[PDB]
Amino acid sequence: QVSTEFIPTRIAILTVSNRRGEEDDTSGHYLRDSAQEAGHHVVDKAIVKENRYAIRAQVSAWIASDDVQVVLITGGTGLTEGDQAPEALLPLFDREVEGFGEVFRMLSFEEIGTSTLQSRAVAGVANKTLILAMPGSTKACRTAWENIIAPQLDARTRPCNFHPHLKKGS
Amino acid sequence: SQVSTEFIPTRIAILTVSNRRGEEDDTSGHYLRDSAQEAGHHVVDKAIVKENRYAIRAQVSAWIASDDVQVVLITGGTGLTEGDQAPEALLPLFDREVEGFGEVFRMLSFEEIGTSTLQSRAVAGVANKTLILAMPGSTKACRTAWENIIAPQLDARTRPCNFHPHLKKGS
Repeated sequence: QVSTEFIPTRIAILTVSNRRGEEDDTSGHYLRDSAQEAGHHVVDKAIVKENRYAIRAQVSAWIASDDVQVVLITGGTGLTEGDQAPEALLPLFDREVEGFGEVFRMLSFEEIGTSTLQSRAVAGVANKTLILAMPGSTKACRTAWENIIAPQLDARTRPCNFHPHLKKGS
Repeated sequence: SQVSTEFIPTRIAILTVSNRRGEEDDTSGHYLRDSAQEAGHHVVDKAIVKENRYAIRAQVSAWIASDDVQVVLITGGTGLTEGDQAPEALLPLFDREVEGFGEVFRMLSFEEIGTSTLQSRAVAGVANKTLILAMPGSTKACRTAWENIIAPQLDARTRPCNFHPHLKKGS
């Protein structure tokens, strides 16, 4: 249930962008730096285009892996044709974690108001791999990381958190 | 529409879904590989995975997204128990279902093996212009599917129409 100690988790980070490469992947860099600073282990990282098959390929590999416990995705949750992260990912879930999108939208409403409507953040679990998909904006990633994700990936957080139920290595 | 005068090879990946069988035991996958090669197609990849939806999704997703794989042939895991996961793995990955494959296969199978046909759930779909055909683990079932359904539809010469015009173009 609740650990006396912090327990590093193994995290993979996906950026979904048509144009950004590693050089200007500001949100992916933020997430990687923030995860490492908190003491987690970023075991893999990729950037893919706004393509549902590319996303499914990379996320399916991490879902099936022995080592990846958490997947963070940034980008592709918007409302236009090319935004495909929810379309890609929802079919891969065993269960949806409805609380992630809801709390994210609640906290975002406070920070950016009605613009919260323009994103479709979503989370789920597949093969005991937690999948968290958030907007491409670094500001959004910060809100999600600081206020939702980091707390829930800390095995000490009360009354409960993800740790006990993440995929065991092996 | 669209019929070719010449045979045009397709690029095929073959998946066997089995807990126990390794390559030496893999009669159906060998059958599909050999039949595809004999017909002139190129088998560009082959894998064996356990009866695990995630392993199936990882491999089939890689092939869907690939530049080269136009057709995925899967054998195994279409039965009616808890451990058979091929349809459950695959259906969520499809853009569209190819309803005629399962239906024609079941017609042919009922004639061949009778009511035992009910014990399998053959299914096909397309994803990213990649044709995915999932058939039972038995070699007899693979022969019936290949000879009477799949080979003709993968032959660009087949009238009145076939898959060729619409499979994923190479880069």
